[PDB]
Amino acid sequence: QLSPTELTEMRNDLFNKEKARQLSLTPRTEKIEVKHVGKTDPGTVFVMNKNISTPYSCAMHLSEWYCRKSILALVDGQPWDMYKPLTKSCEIKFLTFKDCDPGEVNKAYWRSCAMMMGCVIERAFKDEYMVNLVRAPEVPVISGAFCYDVVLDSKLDEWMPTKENLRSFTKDAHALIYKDLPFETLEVEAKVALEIFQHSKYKVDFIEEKASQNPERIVKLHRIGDFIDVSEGPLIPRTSICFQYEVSAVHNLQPTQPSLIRRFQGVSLPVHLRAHFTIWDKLLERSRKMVTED
Amino acid sequence: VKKGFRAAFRFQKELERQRLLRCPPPPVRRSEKPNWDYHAEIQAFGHRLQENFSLDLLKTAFVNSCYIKSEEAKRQQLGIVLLNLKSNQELSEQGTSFSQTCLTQFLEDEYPDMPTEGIKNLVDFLTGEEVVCHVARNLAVEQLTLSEEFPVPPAVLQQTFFAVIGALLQSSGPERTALFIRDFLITQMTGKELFEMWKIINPMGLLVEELKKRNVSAPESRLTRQSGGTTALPLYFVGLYCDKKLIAEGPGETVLVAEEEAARVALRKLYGFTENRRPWNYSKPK
Amino acid sequence: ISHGRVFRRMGLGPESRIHLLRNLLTGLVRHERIEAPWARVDEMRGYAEKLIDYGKLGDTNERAMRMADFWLTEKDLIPKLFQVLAPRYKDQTGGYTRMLQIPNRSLDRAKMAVIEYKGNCLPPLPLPRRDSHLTLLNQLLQGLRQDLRQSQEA
Amino acid sequence: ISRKWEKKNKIVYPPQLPGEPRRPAEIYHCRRQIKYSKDKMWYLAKLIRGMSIDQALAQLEFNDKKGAKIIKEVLLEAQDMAVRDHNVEFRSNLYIAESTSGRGQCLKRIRYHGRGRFGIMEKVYCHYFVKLVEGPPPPPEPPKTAVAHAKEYIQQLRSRTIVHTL
Amino acid sequence: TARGTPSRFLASVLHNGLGRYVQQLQRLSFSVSRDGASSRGAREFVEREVIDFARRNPGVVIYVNSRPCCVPRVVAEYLNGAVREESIHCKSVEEISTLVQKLADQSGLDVIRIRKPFHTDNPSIQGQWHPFTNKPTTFRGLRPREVQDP
Amino acid sequence: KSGTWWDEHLSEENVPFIKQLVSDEDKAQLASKLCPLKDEPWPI
Amino acid sequence: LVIPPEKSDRSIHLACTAGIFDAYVPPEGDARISTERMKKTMASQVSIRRIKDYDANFKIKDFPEKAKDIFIEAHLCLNNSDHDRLHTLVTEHCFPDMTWDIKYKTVRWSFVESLEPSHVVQVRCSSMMNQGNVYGQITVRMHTRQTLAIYDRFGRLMYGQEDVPKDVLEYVVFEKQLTNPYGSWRMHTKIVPPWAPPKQPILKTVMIPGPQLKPEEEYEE
Amino acid sequence: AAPKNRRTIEVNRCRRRNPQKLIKVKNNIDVCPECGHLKQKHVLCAYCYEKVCKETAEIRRQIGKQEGGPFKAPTIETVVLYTGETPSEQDQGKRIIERDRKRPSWFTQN
Ligand SMILES: [Mg+2]
Ligand SMILES: [Mg+2]
Ligand SMILES: [Mg+2]
Ligand SMILES: [Zn+2]
Repeated sequence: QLSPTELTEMRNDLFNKEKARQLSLTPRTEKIEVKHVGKTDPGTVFVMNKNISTPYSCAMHLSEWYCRKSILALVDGQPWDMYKPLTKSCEIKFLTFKDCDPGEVNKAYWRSCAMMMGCVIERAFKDEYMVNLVRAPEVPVISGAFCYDVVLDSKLDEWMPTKENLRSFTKDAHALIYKDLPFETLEVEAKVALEIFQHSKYKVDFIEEKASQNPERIVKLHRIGDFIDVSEGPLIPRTSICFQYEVSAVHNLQPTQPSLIRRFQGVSLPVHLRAHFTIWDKLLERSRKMVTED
Repeated sequence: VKKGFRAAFRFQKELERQRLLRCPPPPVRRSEKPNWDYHAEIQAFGHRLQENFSLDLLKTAFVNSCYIKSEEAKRQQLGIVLLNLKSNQELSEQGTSFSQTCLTQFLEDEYPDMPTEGIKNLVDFLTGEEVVCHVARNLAVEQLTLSEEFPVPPAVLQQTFFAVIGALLQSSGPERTALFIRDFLITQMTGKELFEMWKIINPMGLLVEELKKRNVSAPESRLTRQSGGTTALPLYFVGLYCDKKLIAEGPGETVLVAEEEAARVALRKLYGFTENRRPWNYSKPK
Repeated sequence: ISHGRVFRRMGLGPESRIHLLRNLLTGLVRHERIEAPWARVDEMRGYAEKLIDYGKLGDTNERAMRMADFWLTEKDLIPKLFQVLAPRYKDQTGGYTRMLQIPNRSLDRAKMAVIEYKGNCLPPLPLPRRDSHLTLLNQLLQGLRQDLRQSQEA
Repeated sequence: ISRKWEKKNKIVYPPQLPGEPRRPAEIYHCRRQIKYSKDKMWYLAKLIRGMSIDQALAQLEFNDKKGAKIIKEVLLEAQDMAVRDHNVEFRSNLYIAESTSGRGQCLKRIRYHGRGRFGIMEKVYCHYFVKLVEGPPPPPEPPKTAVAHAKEYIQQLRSRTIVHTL
Repeated sequence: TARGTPSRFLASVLHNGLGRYVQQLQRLSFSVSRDGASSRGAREFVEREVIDFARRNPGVVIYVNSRPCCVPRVVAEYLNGAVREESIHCKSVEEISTLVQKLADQSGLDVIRIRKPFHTDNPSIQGQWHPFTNKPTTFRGLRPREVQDP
Repeated sequence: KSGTWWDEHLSEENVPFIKQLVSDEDKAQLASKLCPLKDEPWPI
Repeated sequence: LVIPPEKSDRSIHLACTAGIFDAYVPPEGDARISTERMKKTMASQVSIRRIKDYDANFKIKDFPEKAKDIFIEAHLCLNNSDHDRLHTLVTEHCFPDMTWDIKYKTVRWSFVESLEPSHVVQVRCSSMMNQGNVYGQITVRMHTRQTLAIYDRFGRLMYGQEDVPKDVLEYVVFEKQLTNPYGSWRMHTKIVPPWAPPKQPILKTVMIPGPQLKPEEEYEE
Repeated sequence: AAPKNRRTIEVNRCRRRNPQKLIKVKNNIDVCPECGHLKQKHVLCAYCYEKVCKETAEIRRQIGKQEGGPFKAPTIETVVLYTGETPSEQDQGKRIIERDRKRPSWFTQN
């Protein structure tokens, strides 16, 4: 089959092929009227470009403070990525970490760090061993950590990562943070998604599950750098939002008879909500405990 | 307001000079500038080089293909055949082919031990755009060159220079033209080193192959000199020994670099391109 | 060597310092919210807290009435102290006033503060509020707190 | 007097070729005859030099100097001028490229001293100049590292020749 | 002074004189006045000297333009591209001839300070000196106070 | 880039909890060293 | 600046009117084609006769060709900013409209084809001797393909495309000073029908700010 | 004492442009969540404080009208009411100040 280096190249070309395909559907530069319904600067109307302008571009019209503070956008009462192009006239609201009820933002950050960890895991092991990403479980933030289900090669059945191995994952994740790669989002049909992830059995089942729920059978694809994954919802704009990041521990899920599923875990905090050294150690201890989704 | 005119006039010229420095005019062809006679300059071109050029051939050498097409376009725009002007493509091909053969003959006789790979790169270097254009600009070839775009592109100028040689080849012959190539292209290797002109990769690998052709055992690299090994400014002299006999030695800041330098020194001695080699004989042939 | 000195040096002297604080204190009682330079408000804040304590002694106390007579230059505020402010803080043992820093004064760029008696009828000051318990950092700590209590019971 | 700064917004560049890169929008604005000292205005102009348009306003708003309000007012009317007149899409996509103060025309007044002597005081005036360039602010120059110092030193040692000889 | 002026190393144009000698002077442009009193020597040079000078320098194109001018000048252009303008204002015929001949003999390089009165691309034949040139070698290349086979 | 302190982002409920948490840990750590001779002391 | 100094014999000489004497409302659905009619024609004929009085050698049929040449040359002056020639082609009411918004911008306008021949839709004249001057306005219907490409002060594309012509249907109003012996027919203004399709959208995005509320004020729906 | 020599601009630039004499960039600036205007972390928002002061000034003017002169401080508590509001059970026996405007959203009735 395809080598891991070639596998990413095929996915990126297919991902870019669909992205440019959707761009051509836009007739010239059609204008849309985006009304700001937030508490601050009420009544502001943005005359943006359909399928081209993003909520971040709307924030650039207001000030730099909106660009830095806004993590997620609320379009017609629905979560919206900051870099997801707007498709119609709508009402926009900007959400931050320090809102009264930042429930959607917390889900987006947790869904974003899980993807970042998933990128680290795939490129961490040597080419001799096979790594298959299963999914990113939707665990609550109050659980103390975000988790990612990973199935490794059969050779790594009796092997558990050491403390130095866990620190190796943390350094790789911090390199991803340093790169400051924006989260590129793209909503595609189920058929396109299956072709991209045709080499992985777990993703195909995951994509089919997402497509079945939606009447139009459309799934959301997110990419940072060269890593493409299927996400349950909107993500943070850029990887630079994360400030403290660390992979806590790895646990083997049960039963192991059909297949050995390993659950990587970690805890992260953004720049806006960075904690003290003493407090950060306390959160690390809780993140190492196994988390069970309910 | 002081009386006078000379002081005000003198200051105006100073202001004009400063304005030119602040906003330099774009360069223009010497032909467009005043005091230019193309026919007079063509004749002086041959006399400076002490060559009996043919005026009919020499003028066609400076006529480029782009200039002819641009001239035809201008006539169509103005709605104005008399433009049956021959380009320099034929002369350039003759000049380029002769120059490569002439340079190959000179280098083969001067360095019989140099392989065909080394000779070809030296000929390509001498006929390269960087060397040819440098000679062409300083021989007033660029001023006489008729081109659509100014300054003349290096690709176009190189073609013009070889057209001049081609015109000289028909005017005087191969014997006279060889001296012209010797006096202006061979001279370009005066201070240049062998590997500064012939760029190579992994000289040690090439050295081993050369010794096999000469039935010589593989060289052995050893440290002959060493200074400041544990410091930030080391010195190493790596010597290459064949049958426990020194063939070359080279300095370097690291053992790997010094060993690579020694391979280059060995290649120079084998190929005859030593720094203290016999200088080129520019004297008149007997 | 101002080691252990707890009283600021303001006004034209010691007596002028008391009169300056008394005018601020008298203005504070009448309007229940005044603004002044930060140092003077901080110096006056201690006296405002102790003035309410004298009000809790009752108007029948001669010493309390004498203290209220001196510090309230407008005699209509003396009934207000013993019948409005003092009954207001009957169930409070302290913290009668809140002091907050406002932007600097426009004229001399002086550090300005606003001091008010808690429970006044005026519109509330924009008090600083801590981050909501639903933030990402607070949710993680809440989960940690729940884990410890569960382990303690077990 | 000279008013060359106001004339720098009247330069019309030729249209760009389709392959040419986007040219950042340059906006020149200034305020003449400010009742302030150019020496005191220099520190405020130096403070916001290189900052973004929004960060410069934030720093000036909470600065106790009198010229901070004056400079902030100049930036506010320059920021609006960029979008309204100079075809800038996002009003926040600007940074302070140039910002400096210059001496203006001043008036001389007499100050009376003792013993019948006097000194001449000047009513100082200053000009504030600002240049706005469209785009994110340029990143600050990283500090010189030990690798850069060592590389530069070795290059110095490798460039020295035998002097006063052949 | 030397510090306040630029400097260069001694050099030639296209290694002139190595294979053959090429006259670096390429063009001379004279500007004489028909009636100008300061151009009297310039007119004398044109009448009898420039014609013979052109015979001796077939490779130099000389342009003589007679136009009204207060200060006659001669412009010398060289193969390397340098342009030098010299005034012949109120100069005798002999002084002009010396100046014109001086321009023909120059290579066209900048007339500034030359650091070394010599130039060589091969300064060494036997090998440039290095600290180990006169240092003998020791058996097995042992450094001072070094023990072999410990 | 802005500076921060330990209880800047803590909520009203968390501040008493964090103070109690760190204070209890400090007392536990100090109480754990009360028997130096039972924790492999160096030779006397 | 509104009024010159009072009690002066010299008065400002205007070379054109400020507006349209009687606005011509085009019929709805006229673009799809690409009793009252007689009354409008009769009114137009009366104004034509008065025009022919001052200029006997005047023909209505030749005007649309003449109007087309004036329209093309007037807009071509904007490409090279030839304001000297533009004044001879447009009136003083039309000159500020054409040139005020393009002073620091580069305009590349071209004429491609004429889809339909120009038709004169209305010829009318002002009231006789308003101030000793009589003006005549002619409205010409033009349906031609044009190419526009406006660049901003920095040479960046701002509006339109340089190689894609589009259909334009506009009603150009011309005006001439009949009393002036040296007067000539010049463009006066344009009529924009209410039913005209909206123009092509601009390239950049624009933010429309909301009301700026004082602290005492509050936002209302 | 008088200067012995004139200090050069090179010497003066070093003193004037020293980092100790340069303005320090502030890092405690944040956006006020209520109005979106800037504020310092330890300082009340200027826009919001002005909003409260504007309403406070109107209330105090209405207080003076009821008092109708100096030395008229009441011996009972005060309650501010707006249009469409009536006194509550806990507001009985307290001085009532009426404002001819709708109650502000940020001014919660107690
Ligand atoms: Mg003290
Ligand atoms: Mg004092
Ligand atoms: Mg003075
Ligand atoms: Zn606020």
